[PDB]
Amino acid sequence: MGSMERASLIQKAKLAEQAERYEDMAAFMKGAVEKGEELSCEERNLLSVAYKNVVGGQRAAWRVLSSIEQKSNGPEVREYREKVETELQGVCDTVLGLLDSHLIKEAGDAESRVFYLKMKGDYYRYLAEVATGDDKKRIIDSARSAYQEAMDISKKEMPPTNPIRLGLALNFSVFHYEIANSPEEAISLAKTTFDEAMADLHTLSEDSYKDSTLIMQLLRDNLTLWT
Amino acid sequence: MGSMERASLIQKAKLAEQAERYEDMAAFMKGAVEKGEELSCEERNLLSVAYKNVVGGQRAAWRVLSSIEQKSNGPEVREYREKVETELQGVCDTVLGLLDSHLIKEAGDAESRVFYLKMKGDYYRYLAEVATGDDKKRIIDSARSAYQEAMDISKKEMPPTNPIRLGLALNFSVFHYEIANSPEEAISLAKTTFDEAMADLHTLSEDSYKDSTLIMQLLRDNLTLWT
Amino acid sequence: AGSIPGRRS
Amino acid sequence: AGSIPGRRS
Ligand SMILES: *Cc1ccc(S(=O)(=O)N2CCc3ccccc32)cc1
Ligand SMILES: *Cc1ccc(S(=O)(=O)N2CCc3ccccc32)cc1
Ligand SMILES: [Cl-]
Ligand SMILES: [Cl-]
Ligand SMILES: [Cl-]
Ligand SMILES: [Cl-]
Ligand SMILES: [Mg+2]
Ligand SMILES: [Mg+2]
Repeated sequence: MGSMERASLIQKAKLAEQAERYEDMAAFMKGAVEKGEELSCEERNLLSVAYKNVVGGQRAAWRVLSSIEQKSNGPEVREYREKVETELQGVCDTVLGLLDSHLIKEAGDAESRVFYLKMKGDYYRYLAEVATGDDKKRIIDSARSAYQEAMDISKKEMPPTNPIRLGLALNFSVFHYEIANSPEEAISLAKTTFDEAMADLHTLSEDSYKDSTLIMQLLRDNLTLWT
Repeated sequence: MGSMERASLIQKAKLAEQAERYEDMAAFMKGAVEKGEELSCEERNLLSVAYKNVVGGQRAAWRVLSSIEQKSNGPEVREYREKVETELQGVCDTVLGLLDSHLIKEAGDAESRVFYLKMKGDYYRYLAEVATGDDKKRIIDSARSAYQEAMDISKKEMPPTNPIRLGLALNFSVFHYEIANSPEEAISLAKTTFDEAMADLHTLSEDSYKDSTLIMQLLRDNLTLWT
Repeated sequence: AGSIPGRRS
Repeated sequence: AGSIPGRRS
């Protein structure tokens, strides 16, 4: 994408989303990041939407194949699960590489830095979902460390209803439950997040209230599933 | 896919369908066709499902982009519509190339030959949906010719309830309505197909009845939309 | 309108 | 269970 203007890549990412062409969307956003400039709030959301949808489809396919493989236990199911797994790892490595070169280091405002560290935690979490080898513990710890740094900044710099702070807590709680084998930590985090957001809703406008309550409902949905 | 066994490609195509990885499915089936052997009924359905789903997604994206472009009338929307269009044309050309080298020429049984000629008509129809240049009339006529040869064989060799004969008539009727600007021909074909199938249902087992009536309902749904 | 689907569903 | 979606929908 080196020969395409930044603004054209952003415009085409928006078109790709409307056309449900998420692989294209992600490629356009990778090209935009590689222009080297910081991303605005809207552009950060395009980057996240694109890769979350690409890896989300890979994760769903990996889970279908992993289920078939486990029931089976010729080489074909394992080979094909491995192929999908390698592709998934490649996309996660690409996102992590964009964050490391150089989105995080240039992000000084709390909103941008938390957003990118939340992404970093998420893509290490997706790597941890498929990990089995000598580095699996280190992948889990890399997710934990990114989420923890994001949490520390969010608690110092953002109100408890801020949607990025809430989504971060939601995802870190999923990490605790599904990756770290820490269901109590997951439940505690989701509960305290929900309750502290509830107590700050009175400060919000109607549109901000809608955003915060939407994520609070996701927290509540998980708590209902986990308890 | 040249180094993978035929049977492994077929197995992986089935897995790819279960995982909703239709691009992979199509690649595995292209590799299976390129082994050079004829395809069984089940394998023909894997080939068709794979490419129908890939091109179906490209068509839906092209229609979203074409709508945006028409409302707009910078270069980006047209450029991106053109990119999706070229990809779509490439997939259609690939399918047509498999049919021409050498699926159709080796297909002697009416069921296989009709199936492949129906596919040929469909992929020329998809090319016609995006065509505008000096060859557009020739693309439309190529679709027509393939469908017509399939129809002539189906009427001589298959009962009026045969699901391939019915699906062929359904698709050729869509061709008449949406491509050839022949809505009366489309309605006539759908009506006569439906009525002749109805009169042959008494010969069928429960499972064959289910197949034939499912396609008859598609014919009826189009007739309701068109009248 | 609608053409044939790939699978009976 | 569920993580954050990309869009509010
Ligand atoms: C990680 C994260 C959290 C919130 C947002 S957002 O406020 O831009 N937004 C998009 C996704 C979402 C769901 C519910 C409420 C608000 C939002 C972006 C990223
Ligand atoms: C073109 C075509 C028509 C029918 C068939 S099928 O009989 O194998 N089958 C798969 C799709 C479908 C829909 C409704 C009834 C039967 C079938 C394949 C291809
Ligand atoms: Cl494979
Ligand atoms: Cl900065
Ligand atoms: Cl483009
Ligand atoms: Cl033959
Ligand atoms: Mg420039
Ligand atoms: Mg062999």
